[PDB]
Amino acid sequence: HQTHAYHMVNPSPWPLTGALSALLMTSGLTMWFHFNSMTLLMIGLTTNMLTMYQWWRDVIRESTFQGHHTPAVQKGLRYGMILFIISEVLFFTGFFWAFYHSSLAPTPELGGCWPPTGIHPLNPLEVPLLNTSVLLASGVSITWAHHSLMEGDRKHMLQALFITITLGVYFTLLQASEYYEAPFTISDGVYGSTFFVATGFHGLHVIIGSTFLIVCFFRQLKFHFTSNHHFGFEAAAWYWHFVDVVWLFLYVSIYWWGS
Amino acid sequence: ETDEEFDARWVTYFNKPDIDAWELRKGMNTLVGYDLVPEPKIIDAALRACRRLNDFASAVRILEVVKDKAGPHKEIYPYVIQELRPTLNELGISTPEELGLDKV
Amino acid sequence: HYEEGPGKNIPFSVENKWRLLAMMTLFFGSGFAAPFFIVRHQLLKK
Amino acid sequence: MAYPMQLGFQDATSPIMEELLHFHDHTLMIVFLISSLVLYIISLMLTTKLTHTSTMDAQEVETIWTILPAIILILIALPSLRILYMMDEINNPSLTVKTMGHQWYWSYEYTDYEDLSFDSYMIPTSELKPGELRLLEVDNRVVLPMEMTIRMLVSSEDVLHSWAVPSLGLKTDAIPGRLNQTTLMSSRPGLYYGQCSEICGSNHSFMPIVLELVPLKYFEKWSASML
Amino acid sequence: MFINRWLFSTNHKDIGTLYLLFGAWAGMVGTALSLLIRAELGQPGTLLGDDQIYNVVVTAHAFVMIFFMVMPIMIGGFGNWLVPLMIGAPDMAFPRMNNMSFWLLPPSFLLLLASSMVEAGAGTGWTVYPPLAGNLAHAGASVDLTIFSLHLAGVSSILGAINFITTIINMKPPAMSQYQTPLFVWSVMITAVLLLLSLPVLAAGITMLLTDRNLNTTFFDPAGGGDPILYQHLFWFFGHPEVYILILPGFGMISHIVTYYSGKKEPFGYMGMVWAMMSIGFLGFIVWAHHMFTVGMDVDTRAYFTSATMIIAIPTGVKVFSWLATLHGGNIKWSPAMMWALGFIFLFTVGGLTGIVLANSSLDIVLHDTYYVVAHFHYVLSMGAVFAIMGGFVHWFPLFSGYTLNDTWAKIHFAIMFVGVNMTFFPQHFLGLSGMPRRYSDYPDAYTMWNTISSMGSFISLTAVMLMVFIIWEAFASKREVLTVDLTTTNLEWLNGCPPPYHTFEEPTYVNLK
Amino acid sequence: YQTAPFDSRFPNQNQTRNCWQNYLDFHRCEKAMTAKGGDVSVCEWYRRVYKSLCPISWVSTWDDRRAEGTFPGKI
Amino acid sequence: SVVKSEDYALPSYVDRRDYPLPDVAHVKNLSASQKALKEKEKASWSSLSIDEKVELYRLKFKESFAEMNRSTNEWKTVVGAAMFFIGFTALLLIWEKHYVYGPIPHTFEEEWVAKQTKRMLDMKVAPIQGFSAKWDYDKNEWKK
Amino acid sequence: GGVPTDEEQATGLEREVMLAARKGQDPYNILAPKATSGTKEDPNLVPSITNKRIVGCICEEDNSTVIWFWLHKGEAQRCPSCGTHYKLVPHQL
Amino acid sequence: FENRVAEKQKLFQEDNGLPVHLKGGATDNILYRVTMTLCLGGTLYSLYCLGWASFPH
Amino acid sequence: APDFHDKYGNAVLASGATFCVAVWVYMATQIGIEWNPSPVGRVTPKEWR
Amino acid sequence: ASAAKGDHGGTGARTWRFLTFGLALPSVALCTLNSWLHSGHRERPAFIPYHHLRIRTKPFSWGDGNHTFFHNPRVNPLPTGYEK
Amino acid sequence: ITAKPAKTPTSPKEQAIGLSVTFLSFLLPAGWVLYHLDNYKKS
Amino acid sequence: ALAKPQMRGLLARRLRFHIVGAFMVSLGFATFYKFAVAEKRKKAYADFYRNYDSMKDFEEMRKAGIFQSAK
Ligand SMILES: CCCCCCCCCCCCCCCCCC(=O)OCC(COC(=O)CCCCCCCCCCCCCCCCC)OC(=O)CCCCCCCCCCCCCCCCC
Ligand code: HEA
Ligand code: HEA
Ligand SMILES: CCCCC/C=C\C/C=C\C/C=C\C/C=C\CCCC(=O)O[C@H](COC(=O)CCCCCCCCCCCCCCCCC)COP(=O)(O)OCCN
Ligand SMILES: CCCCCCCCCCO[C@H]1OC(CO)[C@@H](O[C@H]2OC(CO)[C@@H](O)[C@H](O)[C@@H]2O)[C@@H](O)[C@H]1O
Ligand code: CUA
Ligand SMILES: [O-][O-]
Ligand SMILES: [Cu+2]
Ligand SMILES: [Mg+2]
Ligand code: NA
Ligand SMILES: [Zn+2]
Repeated sequence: HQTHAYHMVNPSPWPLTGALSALLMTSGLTMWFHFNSMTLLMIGLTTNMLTMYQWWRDVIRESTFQGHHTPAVQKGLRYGMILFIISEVLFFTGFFWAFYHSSLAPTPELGGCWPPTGIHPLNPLEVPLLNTSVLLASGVSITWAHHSLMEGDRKHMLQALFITITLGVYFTLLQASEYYEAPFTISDGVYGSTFFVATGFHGLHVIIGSTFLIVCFFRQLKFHFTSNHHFGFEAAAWYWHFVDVVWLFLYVSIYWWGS
Repeated sequence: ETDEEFDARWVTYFNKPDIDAWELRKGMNTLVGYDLVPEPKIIDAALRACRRLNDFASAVRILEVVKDKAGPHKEIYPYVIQELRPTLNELGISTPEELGLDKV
Repeated sequence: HYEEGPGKNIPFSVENKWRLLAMMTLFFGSGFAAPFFIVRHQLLKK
Repeated sequence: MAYPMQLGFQDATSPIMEELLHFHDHTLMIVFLISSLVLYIISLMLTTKLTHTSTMDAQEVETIWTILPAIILILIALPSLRILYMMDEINNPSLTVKTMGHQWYWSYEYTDYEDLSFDSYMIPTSELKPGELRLLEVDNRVVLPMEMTIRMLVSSEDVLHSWAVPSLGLKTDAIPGRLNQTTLMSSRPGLYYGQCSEICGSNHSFMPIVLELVPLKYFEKWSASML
Repeated sequence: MFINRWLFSTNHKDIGTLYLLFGAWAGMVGTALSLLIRAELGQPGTLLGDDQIYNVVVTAHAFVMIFFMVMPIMIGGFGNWLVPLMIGAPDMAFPRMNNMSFWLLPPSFLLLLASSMVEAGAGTGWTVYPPLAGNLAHAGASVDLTIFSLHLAGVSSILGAINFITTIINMKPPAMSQYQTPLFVWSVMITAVLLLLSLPVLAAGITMLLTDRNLNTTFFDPAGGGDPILYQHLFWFFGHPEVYILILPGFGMISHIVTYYSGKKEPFGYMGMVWAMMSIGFLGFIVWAHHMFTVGMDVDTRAYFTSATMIIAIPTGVKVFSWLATLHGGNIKWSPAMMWALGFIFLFTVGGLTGIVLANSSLDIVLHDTYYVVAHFHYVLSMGAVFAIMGGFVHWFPLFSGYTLNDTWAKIHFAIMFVGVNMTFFPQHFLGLSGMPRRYSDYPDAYTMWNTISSMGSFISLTAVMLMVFIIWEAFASKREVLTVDLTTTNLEWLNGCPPPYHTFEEPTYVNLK
Repeated sequence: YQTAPFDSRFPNQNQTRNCWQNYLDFHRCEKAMTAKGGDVSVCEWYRRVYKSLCPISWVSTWDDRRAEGTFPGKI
Repeated sequence: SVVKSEDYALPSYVDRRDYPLPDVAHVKNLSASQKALKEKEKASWSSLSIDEKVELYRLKFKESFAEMNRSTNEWKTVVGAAMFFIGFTALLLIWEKHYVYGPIPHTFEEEWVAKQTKRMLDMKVAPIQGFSAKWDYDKNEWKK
Repeated sequence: GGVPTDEEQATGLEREVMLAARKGQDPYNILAPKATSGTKEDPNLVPSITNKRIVGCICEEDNSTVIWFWLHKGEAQRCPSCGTHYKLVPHQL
Repeated sequence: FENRVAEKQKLFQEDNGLPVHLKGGATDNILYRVTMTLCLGGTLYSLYCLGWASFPH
Repeated sequence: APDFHDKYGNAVLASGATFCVAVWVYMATQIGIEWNPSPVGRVTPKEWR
Repeated sequence: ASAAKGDHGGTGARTWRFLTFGLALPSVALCTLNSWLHSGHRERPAFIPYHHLRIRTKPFSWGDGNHTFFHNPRVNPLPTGYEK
Repeated sequence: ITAKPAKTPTSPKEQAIGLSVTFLSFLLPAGWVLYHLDNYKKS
Repeated sequence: ALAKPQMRGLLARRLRFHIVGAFMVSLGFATFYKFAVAEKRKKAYADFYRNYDSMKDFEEMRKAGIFQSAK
């Protein structure tokens, strides 16, 4: 029996299945790109979803059901998430660096100007502005959700969270549409490269954040959160804000300044 | 602090009549960490503290540490023993050399 | 709960020093041989 | 070229390369001193039975061993940066020559007046003529006028390479899509060797550079005969 | 029982052991590759084949030694084993995630071995520069497999770094401030911060290369307005911090080894050592273009990067001097570990100093892409990082296993390795001043002598590696069980015996606030 | 005319824009004269410079493209 | 005398120059005569014999300073064994040269070298210090 | 309304820590103990649930070096560095 | 919906020595078995693929 | 009581040194290694053109 | 900036919901209005086979290897020009 | 550090066997590949 | 009787003596290097180019047949 407040996690098979599922996804992408087959990829993606599902299932079991998250365990988790977001910001930094590198010194091949010759940028005052208001709004509505949860108001917490997710989804659909309408593609030189890869990783994160808000939604439906202990919701809301900020930088950089 | 104040602190330290075994060891183990061979007067106060705690071996062990702390300055130890001879005689402390404990 | 103490906090056995010799040999030997055999493999392709 | 058992830099063929020999000498002195000082102190600390194991005070000796190294850095930087800015001075070239890197040989273009260009390939070992240097000789050398300021422009038409000639203190990377400049000026006539200085595939080791430095008058005739 | 213990671990000591084992095996692979390198260059001519097979070998040598030997042993092994013990912590903050940091490495290693198996391997250099690394000059799976390998190794270290940072900030005794943690713990956290900030940039860079190779992007392709040089910036933005990542945990273990065998209760100038690691840590983020002095950057830029790169010597100097000042007045115990540490102090200084030569862009024009660079970095890696690993390994073996090594055999192993690495790398200074380029399978005739000696040196090194395996065998075969350890009052990690139990610090230490 | 002189607008090791700019300059100049009934020979300087500086393959690739309609530069 | 594994948490004995008085006595259990000797030690030490004084020293401590500080012949074994395995390494290099390495390039043949050397001199390779500077172009020989 | 409170819903160790804190206790060692004068007659009382516990002694404020030792049930022991006194007070929680 | 946390707390705190990944009952075992089979299967499959891709066609 | 090094020290040292020097001298000079030393002072320049 | 409104007495749930319905969603309905208005197919430009566009250095791992992932026939020409 | 005598002492003879076996596990396979390099190079 | 010897600061005293030695050696070696290497190098270059005739050097090379462009 221990007399510290920290968590001694039961031996778990999820690290190994997450590792192996990583091997299957990367191995699978290789098989897809070079050996025209998607089987490996399909499997790795499947196990990864199963791994993620079971591993976070257990975190919920250990916390809401078994009580292992003392204030010290909770405090460790805040650092882990802060650090996680930090590494995500540096990842995006690589892609902004790439955008600013190419756009500030356009090479002869593009006509030595930005945007390149033969590229017709979207209007930042059109769906890009809409997308921006959608994300900024979902930041407001998730603050409302946080305050409702802290004031112990179940119904308005769920209502504000719902609104937040729907906004998230609206962004995704708008962006999907815009992708299809765009007269330029990923193969359209450095303009297409930097554009789709930066916004495309952003869109991936909007999907992840959304999924995470949804998990928070169902955990709330089942009364997991107390007015005072709800780190899963805090995490998701920090992550959601990171996502909103990344968009403000893409907007200002690539859509506005980059047009 | 001055050299004489240092020595006095240590003399007084070892002279406390009710000095226990832990304090004897603490004091010697601390003292040998400094860049000096302790003055004869300090070693005398520790030897006598050995007497009051009925510890003959610690008295010898202490003479050994003096020798050790002089490193290659072969002249220090024989000066210190010379200055402690009355005390050695008074308490019947044999030198490590006299006991054969200086031969490997 | 598990075995504790010298020779017991490891995933290989140290009960018999010869069987252990054989394990260690396979283990360090396989690692050191791999590059030589990949070179061989690459030279026998073209 | 390098010679057997060589220890230091190939002899300076240009004033800039001389400049680097002196700066290297100056630096290496500092490097020998400090490493021998460290080696010495190490041995000093390990050679006594005298001990002092109690707490030592750091906020005083840390000054010396912060200020000295700072000074020594400034004494390296000063000449370092002087040479750096010299290598960048405007110089007004009499001649511009281009070089394109390829897997695995170099091509030269002398296009100021006529349209002169040729490929330069390593002489295979089996076809070396008596006394020629293995891996180093090329079929078409890079004839240049001695004692004149030349502009070398360097680029690539496939992967990265890098154009180097150690005796002149030159190494300019060859990047496709980009045009790098450097200036060349030999003080002496002769043959000056170099080798591709960027991993570029199967024959990276086998695409050397030979400069032939002759008088203007022989360079002009050569150019003409090479059209 | 076995599977629950070793495939499902949540125990920081077991996971640390998985890491030491992985690292030791990687170390063997890496030694094979390096002998392949010196076999090819040990006489004039071609031994294996052209530059493609040779550079596949050179490339794997680097990836293996760095990502599979040094990082796992230092951060994964010593980090997991010692860091919790040193702060009286029951385990790491996220013991479950910690296990996935481990299990990502065998798959990652498989992908590196795969890439060398298919097509003609990745003969690109460990820096993987395009266009040579691109889908035209390196067509097929090899380079993509290499990129995926780096992805997995990268996720592994990033998750590792999050664990370490949280563990070290959040899990000390309530009375212990950050300024009462030992220097190894400090070195691990600063390394972790460097990992957290720099690996995602490499991630971004190699992903761009992946999409250029497979999705028709043109990040580094001029035809679409790209720039091969951009890749170099992204790689090196990570690449320089990476070297400090490889040496910092080293510095940490050196501090403990030197203090311990000096019979000293503490390192000289603790706060100056802390300051030093932070400074090196920060400076190491603003200097990456010293890897690019010949790509053709503006003179002002090259002047900045020369100066910012040199300043790193100040803080590093403070560390070197403090280690000497720790030895000063010591009661010196001439153990095998102390011998590695002394060797480290000196040889690292030499490699460090030649690193300062290279900081000068002027001279670097002539030194870049030659064996002079190769000599600098093997001094600080083969005689720096590796010497810290050897010292720490012999020092702490008895804690991990409960058995002792034969000191005499270990002193023999050190002498052999010392002769070996110096004979291998010293002459490479000569080859480099005189112009031998990097990444060559053969060299002009004039360079034959130094290449012959340097290869002979690599063989000596082989002998030391083989002997080391035998010495580890002997220890486990004889079974001399540890009894007593001196200085436990200032070496908490030893206070729970050898080996410590599966669970330690179930009841945390008591520390007064006063 | 010996070679393209130093150009204070392009003082660094990267000369790519120097080549490109003079290539554009020459062809814009050539167009302006051939528009306004004028002598192309005023444009001669830029042709000499860009010929000195620009790799053959660059010039050749750019000429083919002007002919094709795909020259991205504005002439 | 006899130390056990599971005693790691208890104070222990050590022979160290800079820790002259360990936390415990070397011998903690005394026999009848040892007990008598500890009683006798409460009296004047002048009444203790040399042998008894020595015996009391030995109960308290394991080795004397002279013993714990003694040098060994280990260096002979380390240096000798090092040289042996460095010796062994030449066997490997011999084997390598015999069975792995083919002949070297024809450009190392004696006559090839003689000619290449002339040419180097004709082209004035390293004329300031390195190579040609060491050739006398007048007396036509290597500078003495 | 509708959202549980910690009071209503905290369980396991979380609830233990929460209740104990309300009674002003620290069974899970979240707080750093306050030092006494550390004399023979006023030793620092070191709670434990076995017969020995590791003590870390920061002799003087701001030392970076922490002195570690096992404190055993029995008579008070002293810090090998500054001699301050500590006594084990076994059992319970 | 009604708050059923307390039942789930009861279920997962039940002293049966079962690791948290299995503590939910029989479904946990199935799902674990499927996951781990796909993982080990897929890995064997990837090795086979690597062996295939190692030789020219 | 004498240990391994008192009993075998001098022998290990003497024969380790002897063997080392023997086999390095033999490898360096009898198996046809090309050291490629400087021609300076050893090679007589010969006509090549 | 301080914006142009007020509250701050206490930022609670009522305030943030006030902001959700009184500022945020109205901004989204406005930009939704503006957008579903300036939309409507913009005339695709003349095709010109520029060399820095429609890049193909390796075929795509799907379809016929020549179609981008979210290929739109109306606005995305192939390397040879718009589609039938 | 102090330790107890070996629970299972490894004699010189036994150490010779272990040393020999160790060296041979590194030396034999690499030797075999290296010796046959020529038969690989052209085949 | 023996005289009281020095008993305090033996280690520090030893340190002082040898660091001053190490300084002295360093200056002594600086002197050496900047004479045996640095000046030797500057003088060899200055002496070589003082009366260096490049057309003569070229001509000897030309007559030895090393050149492609100049027979
Ligand atoms: C292994 C091959 C050796 C070949 C020797 C040369 C042949 C002579 C021909 C005949 C010699 C005479 C005529 C030719 C003069 C050419 C001058 C020149 O062009 O000038 C430049 C040249 C010439 O420089 C030299 O002048 C050589 C200096 C050699 C330093 C000796 C330390 C060696 C230690 C022990 C053995 C080596 C292995 C251990 C390495 C240990 C790492 C240092 O090239 C270098 O820059 C190489 C140095 C790289 C920088 C390393 C710096 C720090 C080193 C360590 C400090 C140790 C201090 C204590 C002293 C160290 C005691 C331990
Ligand atoms: C553990 C690894 C490690 C460390 C710690 C370092 C440290 C340094 N490195 Fe090095 N380096 C590598 C590993 C490392 N490096 C590797 C792999 C490569 C090549 C990459 C590739 O291309 O593949 C490399 C390549 C590389 C290059 C590019 C050279 C080229 O390619 O042309 C450069 C240039 O600036 C460089 C410079 C430096 C400098 C200033 C330091 C400094 O941090 C060192 C400072 C230490 C000291 C200076 C010694 C102690 C100080 C004193 C005793 C005080 C007094 C000193 C003075 C007054 C000077 N390194
Ligand atoms: C840590 C990194 C590391 C290490 C240790 C080494 C070690 C060695 N390296 Fe490495 N090398 C690199 C990293 C490293 N190298 C890099 C990054 C490059 C550049 C790659 C590129 O150009 O792209 C390179 C390039 C390089 C070249 C240049 C190739 C070329 O340009 O053509 C050469 C040539 O001699 C060489 C040789 C050696 C040799 C003989 C050793 C020997 O000293 C090795 C002897 C063996 C050891 C020192 C193993 C030690 C440890 C263990 C076995 C673990 C033991 C286990 C426990 C304690 C648990 N190396
Ligand atoms: C709706 C917005 C949300 C985006 C997500 C949508 C689904 C697509 C699939 C997954 C995207 C995941 C990540 C981003 C990576 C690649 C870029 C994708 C961005 C994108 O979706 O861009 C599309 C191209 O997609 C393409 O090539 C698609 C290529 C699909 C295969 C993905 C490639 C797999 C390689 C991924 C790299 C993984 C490495 C990350 C490592 C993590 C760090 C360790 C744009 O279409 P287009 O027809 O060119 O132009 C439209 C013109 N009408
Ligand atoms: C870079 C690291 C390399 C380290 C150097 C290797 C050191 C010594 C290698 C010894 O092992 C080998 O020696 C052989 C003989 O010397 C080989 O036999 C071959 O030689 C024969 C006789 O010449 C035949 O009996 C056999 O068929 C056989 O294949 C061969 O199999 C190989 O295992
Ligand atoms: Cu071209 Cu290397
Ligand atoms: O990177 O040094
Ligand atoms: Cu760097
Ligand atoms: Mg380079
Ligand atoms: Na070779
Ligand atoms: Zn204390």
